[PDB]
Amino acid sequence: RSELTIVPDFYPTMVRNFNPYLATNLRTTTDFIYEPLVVFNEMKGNTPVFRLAESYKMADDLMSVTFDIRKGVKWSDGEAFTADDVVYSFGLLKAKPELDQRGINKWVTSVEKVDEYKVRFRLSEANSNVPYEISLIPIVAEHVWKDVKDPTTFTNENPVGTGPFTVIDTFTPQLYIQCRNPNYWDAANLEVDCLRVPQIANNDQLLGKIVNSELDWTSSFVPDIDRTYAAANPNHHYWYPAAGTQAFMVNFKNPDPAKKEALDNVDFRRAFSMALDRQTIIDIAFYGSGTVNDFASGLGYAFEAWSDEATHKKYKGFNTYDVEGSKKLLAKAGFKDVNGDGFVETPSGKSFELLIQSPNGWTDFNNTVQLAVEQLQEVGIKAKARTPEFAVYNQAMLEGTYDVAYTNYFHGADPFTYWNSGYNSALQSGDGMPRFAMHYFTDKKLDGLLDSFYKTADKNEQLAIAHGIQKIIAENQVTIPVMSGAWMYQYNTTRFTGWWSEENPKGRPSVWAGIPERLLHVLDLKPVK
Ligand SMILES: [Mg+2]
Repeated sequence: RSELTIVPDFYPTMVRNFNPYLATNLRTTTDFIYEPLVVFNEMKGNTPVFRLAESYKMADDLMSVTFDIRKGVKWSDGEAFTADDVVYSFGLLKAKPELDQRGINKWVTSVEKVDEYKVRFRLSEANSNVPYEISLIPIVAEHVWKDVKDPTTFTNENPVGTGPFTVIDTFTPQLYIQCRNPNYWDAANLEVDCLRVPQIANNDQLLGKIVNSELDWTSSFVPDIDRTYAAANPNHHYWYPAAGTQAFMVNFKNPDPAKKEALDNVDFRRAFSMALDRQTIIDIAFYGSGTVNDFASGLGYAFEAWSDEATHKKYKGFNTYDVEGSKKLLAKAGFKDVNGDGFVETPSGKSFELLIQSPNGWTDFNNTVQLAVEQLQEVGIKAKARTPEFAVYNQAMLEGTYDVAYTNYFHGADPFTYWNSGYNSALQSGDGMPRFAMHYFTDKKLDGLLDSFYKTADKNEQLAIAHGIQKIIAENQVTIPVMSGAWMYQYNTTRFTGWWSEENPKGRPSVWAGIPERLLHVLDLKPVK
């Protein structure tokens, strides 16, 4: 039989827990045991890939959504998968909200069995993103769990599942083996017979195994990866596609008129952006785990499927390392070294220095700021690194006293989480607001576009909305995007082929729990033997 050796997580020892609703479970439970209704391929525009459902449709008013269940799907014990399972599972999370790890109860007010193979979700808000959120919620077997005395402690050690790997073939403290569902609805597509899951205590133990070609699918940091791993074996590969954006935010409402003269000037923001060497920041501060973000809108290569490439290309030159271009733009904009001290003054002739902050102890951010300070000095922009404690860094943004700040941003499946949290002016005021929108650039058309993004279920309309957002942010160079993080991923072609890669970039490739596309990925693999 073909065994695929995977490492979704580290453990000090294997504890047999396949309850998909508990934080303490094994990280091969979701997707591989409990298959979703739909897997959203987030890298491909968040396009739905229909699995246990064959379709869904939102109501015209976006207040409900129906899913058509695929007929002929079996649980691993042979019983039919039906709407009863979906209704049961959402009812369990409503009754036991400690099992609702994602807070789906906020969005779904009720779930209706329309017929044996159709379920209707009634929603608390007109919101076309709720199908995506629904897709993340594990669906368990009503005919089993109805008999479970306490689902919040149930370890589910003999799981009955819909997904590809439900058979607990081997379970020991050091290793478990999870073998193919003998009733799998998509069995013809599944060529891997079992997941082999070794107990690995830490990243150093993983390193020794991966360089010896003992693993197939991993998602860990590998030091010196090209020399020690990738170049060492023609079967050793990796692919680190772009994840979440990180950027310098500038304070458009800086109280200091000299600093405001610089920061509230689009040519200055573009020159600041051209001074940065993003790839060197990624290589030094982030150990190589990232991708340059050269989108003026911050969209990033994670969401290239959403990009208007005309807009990206028009402003990409302002977000590329270009020392001579940076100096030329500063001069054209009137930022000239008038006193000869090596640094540019504002067009009105005022000296200024930008205080660039990141949180104390966040070493990767701290090193990014220091690198940026040196890069900015090369074009004549006077900057100093500051490392206040997080509460002070955050307060300076909430109160609008900071100059420039380096920050990351929330992760989302589409560009809305980044663009809304990072730019909606409604998030610049109020009790409890986080830092992410506190550049104090305001555009009410931008706000309206964001507020409309999930008020349509038409993807062509959403793409048009995204393109309008992208244009507004890019043409104003609102922030200075630096980099995108990495979906960490290494793969071995010794025993299997079909892997996703830069040459075959079919989706997010990581093996982590929480990556629904790992189900699609394992269905593309083929044993060499
Ligand atoms: Mg000067």
